[PDB]
Amino acid sequence: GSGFVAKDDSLRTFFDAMALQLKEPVIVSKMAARKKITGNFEFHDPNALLEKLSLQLGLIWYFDGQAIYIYDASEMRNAVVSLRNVSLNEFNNFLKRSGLYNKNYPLRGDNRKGTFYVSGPPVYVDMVVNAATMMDKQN
Amino acid sequence: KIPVTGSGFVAKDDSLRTFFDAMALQLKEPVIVSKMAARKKITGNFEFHDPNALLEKLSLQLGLIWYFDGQAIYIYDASEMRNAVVSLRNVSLNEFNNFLKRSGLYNKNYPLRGDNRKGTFYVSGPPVYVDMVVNAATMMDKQN
Amino acid sequence: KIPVTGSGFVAKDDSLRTFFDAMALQLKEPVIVSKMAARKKITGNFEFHDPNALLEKLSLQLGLIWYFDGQAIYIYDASEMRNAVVSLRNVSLNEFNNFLKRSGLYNKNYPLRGDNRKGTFYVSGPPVYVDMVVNAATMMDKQN
Amino acid sequence: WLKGRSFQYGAEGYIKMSPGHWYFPSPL
Amino acid sequence: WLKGRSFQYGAEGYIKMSPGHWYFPSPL
Amino acid sequence: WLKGRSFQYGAEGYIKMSPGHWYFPSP
Amino acid sequence: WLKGRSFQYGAEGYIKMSPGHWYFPSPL
Amino acid sequence: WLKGRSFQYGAEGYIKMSPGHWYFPSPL
Amino acid sequence: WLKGRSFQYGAEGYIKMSPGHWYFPSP
Amino acid sequence: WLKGRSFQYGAEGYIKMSPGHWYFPSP
Amino acid sequence: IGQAVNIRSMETDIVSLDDRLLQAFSGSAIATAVDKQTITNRIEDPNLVTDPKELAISQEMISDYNLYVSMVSTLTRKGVGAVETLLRS
Amino acid sequence: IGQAVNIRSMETDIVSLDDRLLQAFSGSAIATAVDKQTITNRIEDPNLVTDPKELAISQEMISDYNLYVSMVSTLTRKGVGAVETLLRS
Amino acid sequence: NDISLIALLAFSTLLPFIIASGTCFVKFSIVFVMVRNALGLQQIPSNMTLNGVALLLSMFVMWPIMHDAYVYFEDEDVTFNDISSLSKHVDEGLDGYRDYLIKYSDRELVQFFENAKDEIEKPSIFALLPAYALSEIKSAFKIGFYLYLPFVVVDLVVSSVLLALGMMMMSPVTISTPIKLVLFVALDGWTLLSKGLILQYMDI
Amino acid sequence: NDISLIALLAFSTLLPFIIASGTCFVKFSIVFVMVRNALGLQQIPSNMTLNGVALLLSMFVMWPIMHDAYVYFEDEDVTFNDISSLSKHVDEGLDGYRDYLIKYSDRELVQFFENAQLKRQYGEETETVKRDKDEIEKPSIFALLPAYALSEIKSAFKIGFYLYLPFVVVDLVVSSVLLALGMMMMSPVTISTPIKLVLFVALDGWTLLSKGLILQYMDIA
Repeated sequence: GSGFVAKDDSLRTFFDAMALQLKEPVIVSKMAARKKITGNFEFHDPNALLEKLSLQLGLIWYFDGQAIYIYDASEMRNAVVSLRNVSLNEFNNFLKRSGLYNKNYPLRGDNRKGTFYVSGPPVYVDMVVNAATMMDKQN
Repeated sequence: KIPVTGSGFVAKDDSLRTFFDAMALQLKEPVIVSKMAARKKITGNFEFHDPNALLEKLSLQLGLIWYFDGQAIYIYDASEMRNAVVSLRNVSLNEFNNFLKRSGLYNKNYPLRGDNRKGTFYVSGPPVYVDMVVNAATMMDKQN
Repeated sequence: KIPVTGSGFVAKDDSLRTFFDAMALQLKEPVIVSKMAARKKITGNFEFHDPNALLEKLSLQLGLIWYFDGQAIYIYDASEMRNAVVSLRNVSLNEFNNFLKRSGLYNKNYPLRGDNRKGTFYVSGPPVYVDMVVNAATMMDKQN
Repeated sequence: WLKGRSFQYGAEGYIKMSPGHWYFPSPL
Repeated sequence: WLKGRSFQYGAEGYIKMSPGHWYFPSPL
Repeated sequence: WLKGRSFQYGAEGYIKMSPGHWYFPSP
Repeated sequence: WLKGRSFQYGAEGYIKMSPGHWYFPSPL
Repeated sequence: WLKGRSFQYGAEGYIKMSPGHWYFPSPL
Repeated sequence: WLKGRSFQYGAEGYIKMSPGHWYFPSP
Repeated sequence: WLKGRSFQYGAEGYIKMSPGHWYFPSP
Repeated sequence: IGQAVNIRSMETDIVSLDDRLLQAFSGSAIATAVDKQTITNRIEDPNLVTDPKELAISQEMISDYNLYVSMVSTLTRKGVGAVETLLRS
Repeated sequence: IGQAVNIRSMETDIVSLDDRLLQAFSGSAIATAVDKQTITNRIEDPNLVTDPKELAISQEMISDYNLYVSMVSTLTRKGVGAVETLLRS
Repeated sequence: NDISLIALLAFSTLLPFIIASGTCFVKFSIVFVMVRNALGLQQIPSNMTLNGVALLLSMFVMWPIMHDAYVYFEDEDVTFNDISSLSKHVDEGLDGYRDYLIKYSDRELVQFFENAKDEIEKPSIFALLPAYALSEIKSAFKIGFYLYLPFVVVDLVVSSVLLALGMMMMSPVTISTPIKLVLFVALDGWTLLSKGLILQYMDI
Repeated sequence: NDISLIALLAFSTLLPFIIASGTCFVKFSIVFVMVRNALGLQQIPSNMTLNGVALLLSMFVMWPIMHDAYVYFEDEDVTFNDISSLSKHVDEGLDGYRDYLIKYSDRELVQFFENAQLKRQYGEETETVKRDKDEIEKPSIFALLPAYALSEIKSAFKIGFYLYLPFVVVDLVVSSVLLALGMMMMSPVTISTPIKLVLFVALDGWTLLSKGLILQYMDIA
C-alpha cells in the first residue's frame, strides 16, 4: 500500500506528496506553511483525510476545478455587496451552472433582493465580488 | 504510550489559540481568535461533548465575546466591543429584522434596540457583527 | 567510453533545467522553465519512452504546471498560478470557445468556467495561458 | 499538590476521573 | 494552600496563576 | 514524551510537540 | 534505514533529500 | 546502499534493469 | 571520466561535464 | 495594621492601605 | 450604481517587519492604479463628459487623486529626512 | 509622412562597467536629441500646429520630454550626492 | 507607477546609509585605516583617498547584485490584478540581496532577531542587516589583529638592540618607522591584501 | 478637520528630535561610542555606520509601541462632538507612550521636576508632592523626558564602565612588563593594541552585548 512518512516536514512538502493521490495540484499559502507535522499517514481516502486534518490543524481550503487552494484560519475575510437589477437566485444559478458553488460557504441573504453577505477563502471572495459587480454593468 | 482511555484534551499552559482549534472539530467550523484575546492562557483537563454550552460558560468565566456567522466562530475579548447608532431613511426595523431572520445572521444574544417601526435604532457587539449590520442597513437605503 | 547497455538519462543532482532539456529531444518542441521552478533538484535513472505521459506524472509528484501552445512547452511551479475573471460585451461564451478550438489553444485540462450564454466567465491557469485568454477575449469586443 | 485524585472540567462542572497510571505534573 | 493566589471557590473553581492565566483543578 | 507537552487523547489523539508541531502516533 | 529522510513508500517511491531535492531509487 | 540491484523509472513505474558492470554512486 | 557527471546514453549519447558543457564522443 | 493608614469603622469597615488600594476584612 | 465593501481587516502578530511594509506598498500602488484608469475612462467616454450630473462627480475624483498622492509624498520626505538628520551627524 | 521602424536591438558585450556606461549615455543622448528635433519639425511645419487632433499629441511629446530629462537629472544628482557623503564619512 | 516613483527616489536618497551599513565597504574601509595605524602614521595618506579606493573595490563585487534588479524590474509583468501577487513579485526581486546576506551573517543571531528551515521561506530583510554589519565588524577586527602582528616585532627588536647598548634614553619611533615601511614594501603587501580581500567574496 | 492635517504635519516635522530625545536610541549610541573609545580606536569604525546599527536595534524595539498609534489614530471616529472628550481622546492615545516613559525612567528624578515646575507655576506656597502619588496620579509629558534622558545617560554610563574594566587591566600589566625591563622610553599603547583587540574578538562582545540590550527591554519565548 501507499503512504507517506513525514519527519518534521513543513506542511508544504506534506500536501505536495498528496498531489498525486488527489488528482489536482495543491497551492498552500505563505502564512500556512509555518506549521509542521510528523507521523505515518496512509492515503487511501484523501477527501475524507483532508477535511479531518483541516479541522484539527486549523485551515481552510477551496477547490475550484483546477487546483486546491489551502489557507489557514486567520486569513478568512468577508464582505457585503448590493446588486441593483439582478437577484440572488439567478446568481446562484450562475454558480451552480458554472461549478463554483461551494456548500460549505454559501451566500447569506434574502432570496430575491439586492443585498447579501459573503464569507470564505480569499480566492473565493475576490471571484464572487468581481463576478457580481460585473453583471450589473452588463445589465 | 498514551494515558487513560476516556476522551479529553490536556492543556499544559496553552495560549487560547492552540486551545480553541482543538475544539474546532467538535464545533464543525473553524475558530478565529483575535490578537487581544490570544494573550491569555489556560491549563487543565477539559472534555468536549457539547461545545456550544462549554464556550458559553468559558466566555463568561474568562471574559470574552463570540459570534457564529454560519461558517466560522469569531472570538474577541470584551475590550473590543464597539457600538453605533444608525438612522434608516427609507426602510423600517421590522423589515430589516425579517432580512436578518431570513438570512440567518440574526443573533439573540445581541439584538437590535429601537422602536419597532421607525428609522433609528442601536446596535452593539463584536466588530464583525457591527460592521455587518451598519453596512447592510446603509446599503438597503440606497436601494430604496 | 560510456558503458550502460540501455537507453535513458542518468541525472546526478540536476537542476530541472538541464533535466528537461534532455527530454526536449523526445518531445519535439523546446521546453521553457521559469526561474522559481528551476531551484528544485532531481537525481536518478530515468527513461523517456513516452514523454507526454511521463510529464503528467512528474508534474503531479513534484508539484508543477505546464502548457503546450503549439511551439513550446512552458513549465512553472504550482505557486505561480494566476487567476482572473473577465466580462464580455457582445460575444458569447459559445462563440469565444470556438475560437480556441479552431485555433488550437483549447486546453481541456484548464477549461473556461461560466454560463453558456453570458458575458462573464472564470479562467485560471498558467500565466502564459492567462495573459493570452484575457487579451484575446478583450480584443474581440473592440472589433465588434 | 492533589494527593491522588484528579478531575476534568467540561460543560457541566467537574467529573471524577477513574484512578489511572498517569498523573498531571502540577505547576505552583 | 494556594499561597499567594486569588481563586473563585465553590463547586466551579479556578486558580489565577497570573493576572492572565487560569488553571482549572478540583473545585476549590 | 508528554512531560511538558499538551496533547489530546481518545479516538483522534495527537501530541503537540510545539505550538506549531503535531505528532500523530501510529497505533 | 533512510536515516532521517522523509519518503513516500509503495510501488512509486521517492526520497526527499532536502525540501527541494528528489531522489528516485528502487520502490521503498 | 542498494546491494546489487538497480532500476530505472519512467512513465509506468519501475523497470528491473539488466545486470551489468556499471553501478550508481549513491548519495545518502 | 564520469564520476559526478550526468550523461545520456543510447543512440544519441553525450556527457554533460558541467551544467553548461557538452561532450559529444566520437563513435 | 492601622498605624499610618486611613480607615472607615462601623458597619461597613474598610482600610485604605494606599491611595489606590482597599482592604475589606471579614468579621 | 454598484458598490461593495469588505469589513474585517486582516490582523495578526508578525514579528517579521518587511512584509507589512510590502502589503502597505502594494495596497497603495494598486489603489492609485485603479483610479487613474477610472478617471481616464470617465474622461474618454464621451457620454459621461456631457452630463452635468456626472460632471459634478468628475471634478471630485480628480481632487481625491490629487490630495492623496501629494500626502504620501510629503510624509515620506519628512520620513527619509528624519533618518537623515540622525545618521549624517 | 510615410514611416519606418527598425526591429533589431543589437547586443555587444561590455568589457567593464565603463564599457556599460558608454552605451547607456550614447543611447540616451540620441533619444533626447531626436525628440527635440521632432518637436521642432512639428512646430516649424505650420500645418501641423493648426489642427486640433495633433495638438494633444505634441502636448504628450512635450510632457514626456520634460519628465524624462528631469527624472534622469534628479537621479544622477542623488547618485553623486550619495558618493559625496561616503567620501566625507 | 506614481507610487513606484516614490520608492525609486527613496532608494536613492537612502543609498549612502545602506552602502554605509549593508555591504563589504565597512570591512574595506576599516582595514585600510588600521594598516595606517599599524605603520604608525596619522594623516597619511588621508581619510578621503582611502575611502575612494575602498569604494571602488567594494563596487566591483557588489555591482552584479545591483545589476540584476534592473533587468528583473524592467520586465512587462509589473501589472498584476492582485495586491498580494505584486507583494510576492517584489519579494521575488530582493532574493539577490537575501542570498548575499545569509552567506555572511550568523544563523543563530538572525534566529534571535527572528524571534523578536530557511529553504521554504527566507528570513526578513530587517532581521539580518544589523547581524551582517555586526558580523563584518567582528571579522574585520579579527583580520585586523593579524596584519597588526608582524610590525610589533620590528617595534620590539630595535628597542632591544638600543637597550642592549647603554642608550636607554632614546626614542625608538624615529628609527622603527623607517624599518616599519620597508617591511611593507618589500612584501609589497598593498597589492596582495587587496587581492585576497577580493578573493574572499569573488572567486577567480 | 482640516487643521488635524496641520497637527499631523507639524508633528511630522519635529519627528527626529523626538528620536533624538524620547526613545532608547540614546542608550545604544552612547555605549557604542564607549566601546570605540575603550579600544583606543579614534576614527574607526566610522561612526556614521555606528549610528545606523544603533538606530536599527532601537527601531526594532520601538516598532510595537509606535504601531498602535497608527491603528488608533486612523480611526474614522476621531472627530467627537465635545471639546473635552476630543482633548480626552489624545490623552488616551498618548497613554501607551507615556507609561513606557514611566516604566524606564527614574522615580525621584521624575519626582523632582514636578516640585520644580510648580513653584515656578504658582509660587513657593505650593506644598511638595511625595512618592505616594505613584499609585493614582500621572505626571505631564513634558516633565518626564528630561528625567528620562538623564536616567538613560546614567544607565548607559553604568554599562560603559563595566566593559571599560577588562581593557585597563591589560593596559596596566603591559606598562609594568615594559618597566620590568629598562624600556622606559617606549610607547606602550602600540604593544597594547593587538592584545586589546584579541580580548574583544575572542570574547565576541558584539554578539552577546547586542542580545543583552534587547533582553533589557523585551523577552524571548
